[PDB]
Amino acid sequence: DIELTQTTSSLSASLGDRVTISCRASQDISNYLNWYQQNPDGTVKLLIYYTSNLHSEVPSRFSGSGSGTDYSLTISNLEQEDIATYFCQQDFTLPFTFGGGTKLEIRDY
Amino acid sequence: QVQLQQSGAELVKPGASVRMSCKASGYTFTNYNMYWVKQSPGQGLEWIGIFYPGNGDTSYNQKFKDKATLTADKSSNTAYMQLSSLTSEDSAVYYCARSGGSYRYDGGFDYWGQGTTVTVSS
Amino acid sequence: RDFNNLTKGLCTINSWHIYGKDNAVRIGEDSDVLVTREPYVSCDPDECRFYALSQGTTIRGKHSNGTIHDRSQYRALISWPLSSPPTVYNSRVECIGWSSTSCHDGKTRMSICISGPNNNASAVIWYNRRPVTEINTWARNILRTQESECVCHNGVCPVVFTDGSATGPAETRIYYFKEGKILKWEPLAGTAKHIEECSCYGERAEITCTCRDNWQGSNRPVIRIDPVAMTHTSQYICSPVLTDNPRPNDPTVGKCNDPYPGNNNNGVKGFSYLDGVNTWLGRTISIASRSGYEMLKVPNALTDDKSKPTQGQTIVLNTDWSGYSGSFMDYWAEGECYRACFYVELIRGRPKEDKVWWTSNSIVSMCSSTEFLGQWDWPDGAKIEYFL
Amino acid sequence: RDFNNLTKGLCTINSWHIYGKDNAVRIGEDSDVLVTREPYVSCDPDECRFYALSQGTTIRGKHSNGTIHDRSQYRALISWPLSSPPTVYNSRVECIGWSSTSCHDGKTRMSICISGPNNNASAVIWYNRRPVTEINTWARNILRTQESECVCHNGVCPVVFTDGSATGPAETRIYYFKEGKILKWEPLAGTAKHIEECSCYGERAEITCTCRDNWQGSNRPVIRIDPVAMTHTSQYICSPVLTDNPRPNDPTVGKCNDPYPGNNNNGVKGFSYLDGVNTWLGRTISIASRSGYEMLKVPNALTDDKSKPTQGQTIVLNTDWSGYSGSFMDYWAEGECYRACFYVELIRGRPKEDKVWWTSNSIVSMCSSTEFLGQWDWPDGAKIEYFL
Ligand SMILES: *[C@@H]1O[C@H](CO)[C@@H](O[C@@H]2O[C@H](CO)[C@@H](O[C@@H]3O[C@H](CO)[C@@H](O)[C@H](O[C@H]4O[C@H](CO)[C@@H](O)[C@H](O)[C@@H]4O[C@H]4O[C@H](CO)[C@@H](O)[C@H](O)[C@@H]4O[C@H]4O[C@H](CO)[C@@H](O)[C@H](O)[C@@H]4O)[C@@H]3O)[C@H](O)[C@H]2NC(C)=O)[C@H](O)[C@H]1NC(C)=O
Ligand SMILES: *[C@@H]1O[C@H](CO)[C@@H](O[C@@H]2O[C@H](CO)[C@@H](O[C@@H]3O[C@H](CO)[C@@H](O)[C@H](O[C@H]4O[C@H](CO)[C@@H](O)[C@H](O)[C@@H]4O[C@H]4O[C@H](CO)[C@@H](O)[C@H](O)[C@@H]4O[C@H]4O[C@H](CO)[C@@H](O)[C@H](O)[C@@H]4O)[C@@H]3O)[C@H](O)[C@H]2NC(C)=O)[C@H](O)[C@H]1NC(C)=O
Ligand SMILES: *[C@@H]1O[C@H](CO)[C@@H](O)[C@H](O)[C@H]1NC(C)=O
Ligand SMILES: *[C@@H]1O[C@H](CO)[C@@H](O)[C@H](O)[C@H]1NC(C)=O
Ligand SMILES: *[C@@H]1O[C@H](CO)[C@@H](O)[C@H](O)[C@H]1NC(C)=O
Ligand SMILES: *[C@@H]1O[C@H](CO)[C@@H](O)[C@H](O)[C@H]1NC(C)=O
Ligand SMILES: [Ca+2]
Ligand SMILES: [Ca+2]
Repeated sequence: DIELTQTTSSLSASLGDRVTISCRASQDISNYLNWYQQNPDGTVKLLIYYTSNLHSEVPSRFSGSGSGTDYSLTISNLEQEDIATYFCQQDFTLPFTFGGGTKLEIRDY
Repeated sequence: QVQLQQSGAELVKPGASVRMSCKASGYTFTNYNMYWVKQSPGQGLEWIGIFYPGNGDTSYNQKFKDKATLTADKSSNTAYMQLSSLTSEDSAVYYCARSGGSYRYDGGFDYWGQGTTVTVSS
Repeated sequence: RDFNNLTKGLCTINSWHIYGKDNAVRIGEDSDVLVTREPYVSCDPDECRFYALSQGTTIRGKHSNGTIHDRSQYRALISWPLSSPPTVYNSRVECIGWSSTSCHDGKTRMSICISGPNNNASAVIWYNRRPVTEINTWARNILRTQESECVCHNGVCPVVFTDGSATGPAETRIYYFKEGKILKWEPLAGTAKHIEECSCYGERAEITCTCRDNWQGSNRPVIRIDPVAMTHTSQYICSPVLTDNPRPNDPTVGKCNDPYPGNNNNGVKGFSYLDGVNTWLGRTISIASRSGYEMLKVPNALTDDKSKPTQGQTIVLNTDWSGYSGSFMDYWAEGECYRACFYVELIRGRPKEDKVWWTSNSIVSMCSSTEFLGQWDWPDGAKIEYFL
Repeated sequence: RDFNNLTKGLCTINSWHIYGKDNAVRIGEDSDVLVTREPYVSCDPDECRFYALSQGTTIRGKHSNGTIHDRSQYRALISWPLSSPPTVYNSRVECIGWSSTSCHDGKTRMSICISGPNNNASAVIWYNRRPVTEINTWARNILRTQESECVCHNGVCPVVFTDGSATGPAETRIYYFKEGKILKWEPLAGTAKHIEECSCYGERAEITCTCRDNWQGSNRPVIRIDPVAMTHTSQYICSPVLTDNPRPNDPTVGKCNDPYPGNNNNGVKGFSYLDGVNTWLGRTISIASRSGYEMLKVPNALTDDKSKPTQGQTIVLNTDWSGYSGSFMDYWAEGECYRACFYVELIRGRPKEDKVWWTSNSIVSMCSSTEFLGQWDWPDGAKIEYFL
């Protein structure tokens, strides 16, 4: 099936900045791509769906975009609660497939 | 409010079978697809299959058909997944999520359970 | 009587109204109703009837166990009167086989049934209730045909067959019959990759069939045959509103001469009425299984690769099981135009409902109206628990 | 054949004799008999048949449980030969729906069936066993029709519909068909307040229908239609011999253009033959429930508000269950006048007999004689205990 590739599995950043994580699909998936946030405690949450739609009660600093095979997620101004692993997933065709994830760490020093 | 609560951790020996649950609440159980996912070291997130309590329809990931069996109890609003002939390859964390698109296959997985861990070995 | 000629065009389709429904599985819980599958409807100058492939047992009989299989020496093409169930006592056997097609030419009727093992199958063509021609397998891999009615223009009735693998390339042929005798045949032409189970209708001296790509296409292959010149062509439907099953979710732009990716090597039989803005496609509601059924008005679906729905009508809800669907029209009705019609097979039993050991179906049929009528949903109606 | 014309008047009614009876519930205790309700009778130039609305199950089948409900996608109008029961194997489906009417015009027959949800129902008019016209709900509240036969005069067949509440005012319309095509329609005129389920007959170029007021009238509303000019009027029956059900006890003086008080918002379908002193009304024996059935000669019942019985005949005793009743005549019989006829539905099961979970009925039919024949009572005949 469609394979999703998340370039770079780690993103050391500093609170306040603007990070950008990407996902690339093996084929055209007509915008049928979503984003999830898995906390370090196990909790998983849907952020964006259908390339750029925000799920209810999701901090507006999260935004997504893309088309064809290339898509991205952007977090404007990092907060401490943004420390998690982010995954991309497709639902253009079955079976559903997820990306490798990207661990985001607010670098101490 | 939507809430999906799963069973506890399972410590099992090779060759056993296990059956875990996902208790739904805060929504009309019969109107949404219930998906199952597997998360493991060096493999990542994998979709297992789907069960729609509305009519009992199911579909599996070719990879997991033979390993898993989707079932549910419409009265108690509980969904189950049984994994058989356990091998250490099955040690992982298992989640149940809900179809954001209700009975359709789009809209993403909008609400997830906290996961149940199965640990297989002698 | 003379031979019928396709002199009229289609009527304007503003909505669909019920035509016929048999409630076969409800009634069969306590009656001598035959187990069937792969049904259709077809008219004569004097009456229209229901058709289907029997399984040689009644639903409640012990031999119903194992009826999921599709090919055996215990099947036959039967026809019963419109809206009654397929009964042991009221069905008329048209011929013996596990694949078929049938149609009237104004004078009399032609039926075709295929039987035999997968590598040695053969078709026998009946005209006027008598055997006239026989055809042997040319690719030695399940010779098979439409599973819905053919259409005739001035004695000439084209019919399409396929022989070869499902999951790959096969040899499809178009035969041109007249009084059950072969006038000619030609191999598939045009851009179509694979052709299975065609649903056909005719209007203004032209015949149009919507078929199934199985192997790859989630968007459907279309064939256009000229019964007078005895030629044809093929292409795909451009619209991004996919109509096969299983299939991927609807894209924003489709493909006109290539099948649609995402899903491949499986499908279901269907139909459409391609008439410019007067175009209607039918499809299941689920992308995974044969549940639900809806009609959608998608103007210029054939030639426009960005066409989307403009109006719709739900036939069977997503919770209810459906199956194959196809087309027919009563070419002998009074009027200035032809009224479009179709049927949907409502499958019950295995594989989706495994508490029982059989597989059968009922039929719901509808035709077009120039009015804008309110809708209802038409399910099978049987409670499976009653069969345990 | 030409179109039939109502050239004759009624014959003198001195008594009633049996015409037909099917014993459907007796035979159905051990046979493949369909569960039905809302029956009638109707003739063709060559034969008369029984008609009714099926419930899509046999009496002895598990799906019979819950058949008290009246509207579903599992009903259809069926017709079987005169006096046989409504069998899975011998019934002919006329159309799909939960409300209907039907009639022959000398050349061929017109049938009408209504289906759909309460707020989006629609009627499809079949002429010569083919769909011809469709009509959508105009008041979005259960479109519904006669539930007994229509009548035609030289190709023109009037039919009355109602859409709107039962317990209150609705929009009733009278459509004038010819070859299944609408010539015109007009809203109800005259003094009638509410009109439901009309029972009609014709004589001397005029059609007369006795209907049901439900909402209020315990005395019945009457409509008179002129098929040549395409106009009508309405009024009430003056006689103090009330004929609806439930209803208050008989008063000494009635009301001619106002319904009768006492009871309101419920009723049952019925009929009468209004012909001067040759007038006969039919009614149930109980004022509370649908038990018993009797015919009464009440001279000038239409115009005389103090008219009382002059002769009578009991059809079903007070202990036996009855139901709807209506009129028909064989307009193609040999003779100098038309012989009046009618039928009575004998309901068995829920709600009155709750030891069973179904609801069905049989039919008893009689026609007039110029003789003075002795009477008998005609009940259903089934022993409910046998179904437990
Ligand atoms: C009384 O009577 C009349 C009936 O004749 C009633 O009026 C009708 O009401 C209909 C229902 O509202 C209305 O139909 C709709 O028409 C619109 C356009 O006008 C059309 O878009 C609708 O079809 C879409 O929506 C349905 C779901 O509701 C889908 O099942 C359907 O497939 C269409 O959407 C899908 O495909 C589109 C194109 O790709 C996508 O844009 C869309 O996202 C959606 O995609 C998802 O679902 C697909 C399958 O499940 C899947 O393949 C895909 O991948 C995605 O997952 C619908 O036809 C009639 O037009 C209207 N008729 C008239 C004359 O007005 C009336 O309401 C009744 N009255 C009362 C009082 O009850
Ligand atoms: C052999 O054959 C012939 C059959 O063709 C037999 O001869 C016939 O015998 C009949 C029975 O005796 C006879 O019928 C009667 O005719 C009279 C007038 O001539 C008529 O009054 C009778 O009808 C009233 O009586 C019955 C009860 O017996 C009622 O059910 C009926 O409704 C009539 O009464 C009710 O309404 C009246 C008007 O309002 C009221 O005055 C009266 O009080 C009564 O009201 C109560 O009951 C109503 C319903 O239950 C209720 O609504 C109301 O509120 C009150 O509560 C009856 O028709 C035939 O006329 C006669 N035929 C001939 C040709 O002679 C013969 O006997 C048989 N032979 C043998 C040897 O057995
Ligand atoms: C069809 O056309 C031919 C000439 O093309 C004519 O002989 C035939 O009668 C036509 N069919 C009918 C029903 O008239
Ligand atoms: C149906 O036939 C199969 C194969 O012989 C058998 O396993 C099964 O038990 C049968 N089921 C019933 C209900 O008889
Ligand atoms: C009915 O009357 C018309 C003229 O009013 C006539 O043509 C027709 O033939 C009559 N019906 C019959 C059965 O004769
Ligand atoms: C009939 O169906 C109703 C509703 O499901 C149920 O309560 C009742 O027990 C059934 N009766 C019988 C005799 O099966
Ligand atoms: Ca396919
Ligand atoms: Ca009343």
